[PDB]
Amino acid sequence: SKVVYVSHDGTRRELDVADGVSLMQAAVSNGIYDIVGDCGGSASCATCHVYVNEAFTDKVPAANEREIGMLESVTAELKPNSRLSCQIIMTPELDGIVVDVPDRQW
Ligand code: FES
Repeated sequence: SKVVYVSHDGTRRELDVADGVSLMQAAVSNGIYDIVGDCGGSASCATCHVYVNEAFTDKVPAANEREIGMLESVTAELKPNSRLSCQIIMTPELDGIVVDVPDRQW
């Protein structure tokens, strides 16, 4: 399934992500270092922060308590559509989803 990562400078990168893989795993596995899973993907850091395109913000599963609490630690601006990419798990239903990588993760 397709996932589009948009850098701060507008650079777009499209990856084919398998079912069950998180957006953080796909990013780090394909050189999108601007996203770094410091904690390893267990919602214990905020370095995998991304902005889910408003066209998918209400499709993807809502953030749980752990994520909501960890989001307050993001270094970039915390927007309404801010999410931790390690919490977004790919499925065919998310094909075409677009996420913007923040200017910084620290
Ligand atoms: S990789 Fe640590 S919260 Fe996502």
